[PDB]
Amino acid sequence: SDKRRVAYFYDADVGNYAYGAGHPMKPHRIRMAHSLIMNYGLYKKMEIYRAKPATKQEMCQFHTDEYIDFLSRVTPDNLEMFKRESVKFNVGDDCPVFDGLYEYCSISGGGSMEGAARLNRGKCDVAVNYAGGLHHAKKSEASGFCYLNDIVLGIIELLRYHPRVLYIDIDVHHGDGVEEAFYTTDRVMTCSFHKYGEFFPGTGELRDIGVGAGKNYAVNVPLRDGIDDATYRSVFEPVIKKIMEWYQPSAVVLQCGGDSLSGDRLGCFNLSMEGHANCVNYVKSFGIPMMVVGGGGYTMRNVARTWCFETGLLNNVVLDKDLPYNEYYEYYGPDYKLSVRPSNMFNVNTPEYLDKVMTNIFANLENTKEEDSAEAKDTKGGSQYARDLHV
Amino acid sequence: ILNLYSQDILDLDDLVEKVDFYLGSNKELFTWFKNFVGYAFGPSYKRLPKSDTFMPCSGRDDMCWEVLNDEWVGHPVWASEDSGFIAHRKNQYEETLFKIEEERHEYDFYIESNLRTIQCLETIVNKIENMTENEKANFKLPPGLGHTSMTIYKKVIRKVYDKERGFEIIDALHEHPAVTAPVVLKRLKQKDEEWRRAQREWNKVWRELEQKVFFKSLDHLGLTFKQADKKLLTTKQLISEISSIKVDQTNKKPKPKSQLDFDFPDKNIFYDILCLADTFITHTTAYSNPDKERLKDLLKYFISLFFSISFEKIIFNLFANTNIYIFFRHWTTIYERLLEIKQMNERVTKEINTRSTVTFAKDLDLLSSQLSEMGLDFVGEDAYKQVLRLSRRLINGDLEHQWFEESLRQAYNNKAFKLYTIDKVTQSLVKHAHTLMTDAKTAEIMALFVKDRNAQIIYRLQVRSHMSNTENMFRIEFDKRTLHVSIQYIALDDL
Amino acid sequence: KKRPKRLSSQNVNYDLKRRKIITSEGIERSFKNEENEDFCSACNQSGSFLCCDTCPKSFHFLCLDPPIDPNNLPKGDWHCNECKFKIFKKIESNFIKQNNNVKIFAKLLFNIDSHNPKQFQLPNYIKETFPAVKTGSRGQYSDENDTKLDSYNPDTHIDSNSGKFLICYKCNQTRLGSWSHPENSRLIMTCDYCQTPWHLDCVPRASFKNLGSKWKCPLHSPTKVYKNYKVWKKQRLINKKNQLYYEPLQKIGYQNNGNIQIIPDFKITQIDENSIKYDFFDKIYKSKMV
Amino acid sequence: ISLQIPIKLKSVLVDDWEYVTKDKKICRLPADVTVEMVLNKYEHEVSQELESPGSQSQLSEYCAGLKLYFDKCLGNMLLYRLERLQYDELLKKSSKDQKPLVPIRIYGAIHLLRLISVLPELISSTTMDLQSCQLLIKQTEDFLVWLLMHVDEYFNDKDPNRSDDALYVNTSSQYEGVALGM
Repeated sequence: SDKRRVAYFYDADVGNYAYGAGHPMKPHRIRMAHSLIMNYGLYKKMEIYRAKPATKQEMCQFHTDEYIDFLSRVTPDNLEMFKRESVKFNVGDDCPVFDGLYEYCSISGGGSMEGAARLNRGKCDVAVNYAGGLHHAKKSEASGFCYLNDIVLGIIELLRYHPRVLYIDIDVHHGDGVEEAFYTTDRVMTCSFHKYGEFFPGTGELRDIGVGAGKNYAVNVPLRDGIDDATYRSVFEPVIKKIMEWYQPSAVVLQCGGDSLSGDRLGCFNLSMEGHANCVNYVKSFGIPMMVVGGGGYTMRNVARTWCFETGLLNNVVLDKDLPYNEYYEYYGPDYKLSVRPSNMFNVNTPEYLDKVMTNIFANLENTKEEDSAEAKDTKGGSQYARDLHV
Repeated sequence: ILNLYSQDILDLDDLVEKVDFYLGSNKELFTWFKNFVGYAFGPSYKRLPKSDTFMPCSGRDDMCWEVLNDEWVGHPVWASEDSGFIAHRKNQYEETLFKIEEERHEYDFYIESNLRTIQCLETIVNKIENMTENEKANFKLPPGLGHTSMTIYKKVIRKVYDKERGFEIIDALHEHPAVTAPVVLKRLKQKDEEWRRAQREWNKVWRELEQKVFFKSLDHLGLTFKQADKKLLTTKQLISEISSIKVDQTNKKPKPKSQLDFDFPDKNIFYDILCLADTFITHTTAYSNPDKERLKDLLKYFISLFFSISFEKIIFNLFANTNIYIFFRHWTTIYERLLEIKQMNERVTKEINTRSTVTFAKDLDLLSSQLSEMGLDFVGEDAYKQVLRLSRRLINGDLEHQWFEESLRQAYNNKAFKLYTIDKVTQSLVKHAHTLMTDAKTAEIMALFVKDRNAQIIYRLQVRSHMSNTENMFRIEFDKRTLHVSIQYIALDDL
Repeated sequence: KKRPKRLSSQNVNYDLKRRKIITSEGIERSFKNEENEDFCSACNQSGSFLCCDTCPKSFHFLCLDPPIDPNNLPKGDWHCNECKFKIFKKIESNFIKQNNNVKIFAKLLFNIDSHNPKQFQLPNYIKETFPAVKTGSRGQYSDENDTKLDSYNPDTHIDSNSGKFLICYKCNQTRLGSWSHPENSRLIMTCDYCQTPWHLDCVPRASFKNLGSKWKCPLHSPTKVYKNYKVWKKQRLINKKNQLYYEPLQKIGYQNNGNIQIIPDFKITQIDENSIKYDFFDKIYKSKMV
Repeated sequence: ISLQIPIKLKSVLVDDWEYVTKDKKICRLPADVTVEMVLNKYEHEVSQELESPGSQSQLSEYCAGLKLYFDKCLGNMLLYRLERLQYDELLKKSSKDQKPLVPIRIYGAIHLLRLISVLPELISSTTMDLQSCQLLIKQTEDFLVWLLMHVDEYFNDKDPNRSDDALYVNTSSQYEGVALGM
């Protein structure tokens, strides 16, 4: 809607990491999203930024000392001797290790703290971090099939400028660690959309809205196996409208998870480009400070398509469906158009069930009313452009 | 539940919740309670009193426990009640698409890591070549080679070389540069050239495979539609549905109507549905020619009689038994299946005539091959007329089912899942309308329908006291205007 | 005409997998010529184990009385608890009189290192006293634990037990819907205890769970009702020689804190509905005065 | 042979088993009540409620024998697979300040009752005379009878979710993962 200054941080090292063979969750989607953004000519209203690797003693702001020290010491050649810390944090059993793991966590946490600092100094209204998005882990855990929770690393880094923080999770495999870390405090409100069925987090309920000062201030909605665009609009607009009319947040952290797209390895939702765009569009419509972060997406074509669409609209330009030639020209679909087609799969959700969720949510919410900190030390990294327009 | 409150154990709010969720259909009991009643901790995410935390001496000085949590945590196992994890439902198409996509990702990741390594190495090479050899001989460096990443070059060296050779190669590189640099550059660039020359056709075959598999994978309802219609197009299922609909308006929460669905907004459906029935009857082989003519004339007469059509070219009540009612229900089923196509025809037609292929894909032969080029495209003509010509051709047997389904899902963008089995549903309609003249009671029922259609306290007596007592009866109401039919199911209650 | 088997590209990696072409060369100009078991004998579990020779079993690194971290290996070869005495007048007679004040437990303390450490299992006369408690696969407390078209609903709305239709309690609508428009169909899950029908919209549920603890219909007594506080945990049921007993003689201000078997040590007392009605009206009256 | 475990205490053992395995809860390490205080309450209470013809001698002898039994047989049969790493860290903390490994004064009466219930499992597989067995069974039955009256004070029905006096600490995700791993 209104004109906004959108900042986007990307590290080239994020792309060249492979989690493993047969691995759905992977970092290669970030480099192709970056390439699509670079080749779509979005640089006219954008600035490029380089994500500095996370400093060790500031990385420990969320996690424990031994967990970070293990992550900086973990590698495939010594995982066999690392058995205790391998099984203690669910590392190598469900989430295998690889070369450059600590590098990935460092650059992801650096990008998240960079977005938080850009929010703090206020030069850019919106920060986009596709490089991070690791949003399932916990203080001493790699559960939820990831390794870090860099959103909660970036949320508290923006607490100093933003007292009230609002977080939204729209993809499946919701933010167990995100709502867990900010359970008992009203300062950060965690909203998450997920399905009751068993997922990588597994958690999420309708009665776990908070304890202590954070009571009634962490709303979770249990959804069903696939939502139509109209039903998702009817379940998203009133809830977020009531939240912004009651909570009065001063910041928004939006999880741009591609896991809820029409067809991926573990996703089970059926939203098209319109359905995924309205989540960001609605929370953009209030103009309060914003931080877009993305970690979801098991299929490259769908998550790259929706990330290019989000990058397009976020700058208030008309993003066309045609894809310019790039290194991934023969990648996205047969017709090579930027549109994720919603599958012909049934709408399990009920309007009566949605109305019941609305009524109990409204009745729930009616009762309520470190040597480098706050720093933006980085480099633009736009001197050389790797635009491959030649076959 | 009543006793637990009397034992001073159950709380007021808990008892109130149990009461308000026990009842709730009617509210006079709610106000009866509210006259004289005097009126979080989820399944997971529970408290840890003494978890291993509070270690403020490892660089975590402040802003680490203010709004943070280490006492209220949760695991996926606890919320799953110790049952493991369940995977998403899939089939062969989705897993093979995942496999091809993942291996394409693997190839592209290896190429991209290799080119990043080769570009870092070429800046290293020119920055060590531009000056003399005196400082080339002594170039001791820390790990990283001047970049921000420490393990990428080790990773690609391990990938291209052996396991134990990669570590010593990395060690040499680090300690003795400008010696093995030209040979390692030549080897890596030769590997990159061979990988790219393989990829220049490997991407082509990958794309050709995807162009056929992706549309089928995007279907999640039409793959099992055949078995669904095999196990759901039964008499008992239909009886179950109409009884379930009729018991939703009973007492203890009747009505003269049992169904307000099955609207008839347009009469253009009858024209081309009769054309489809005519051509399928013309292209049948298990029926006799006089029987074919009899079926044709009976269908034409029934369609011209029940509805307001005039047969240009190729309050009233109806009481129906199971067979006729099932015939009418199947007719409105196909009516709604075609109305789902007709209602959304405008914007899909607009997007398919305004669809433009991009210009850069016309250079490197990125066109789709052996998928739809025989004339299966819907451009240049009406989508509905083209799809019905497609259905007639499929009935003709000269066009296979796979291409029919592929064109159906491609043209309407997975919005024509109901037309995946139109030939089978019209075949079933034909052979079950064969049962109408096969016996004599259904013929008499049809004769009574013809008698009472053209210009009714005796209808119930005639429709009850003329058969065996134990059989199902249905009532269909037809309105003069708006063509809005309604079906009422009454049986074993008028005697 | 996909034709995938025709082209193989054997000169480079093949089928996601990598061949031995990368390891087939050894020319570099860089150096410029200068028994055990799957299960366990302690907890019947599978995992990391230590190799043994004197015995044919395997034990975990953290399942020993002097447990040792796996990263720090013990010096030499580790032996089990009874493996120390496996290679090696009775010693019991002198061991009894060797120490004082342990005489009745002298034989019990003698047998400490003669057998392996193991996880605790309840004896053969404790769990079976309650029929609701059954042994688990690995030692769990077993009490109640074990995307297509509209066709889910006929498979759930018909149990084929009596050829009838099950109707939900909150709303008297089965809502099977129609085949032409299946969006009005609602999934119904039945209870695993009393087979009470329930719509997925009346109770806040969004999926069917068939692994783990069975779903409880919310029309029963609470298991952990909370009222410093009190945590009621029932008194279970006893099937051992009808020990639970039935003694109805008072049914007045009984104050039996619940746990009633309604009719028309541990003691599951018998209650009648007339007493429940009477003391409900008594409590209602006493609430009316206060 | 088998001692008469009362049905209330059988329910207590089944509840503890549920808490350990299904609910994933372990007992308080720094328990307010251990075996030392329950035996102190025994000697403070049961001595004056009966005459003294000499029964105090073998009464205290059985108490001392039980106390000695609870040390070595704790790490042999007890410690459900969840509690192995808590035992490891307890002995590591005991060895940190050069204190002797004495685990009897750490665990509460739940493990004491569990050791009481596990007696017939290994009593039968040894040459152990019935003459002392009858007296031991009778006095242990007296022990369970005493515990019956004290069951509300000693095993009060509380959970580790809103207070710290529930004689239980709940498992953490890392501790749950590493306890059942090895």
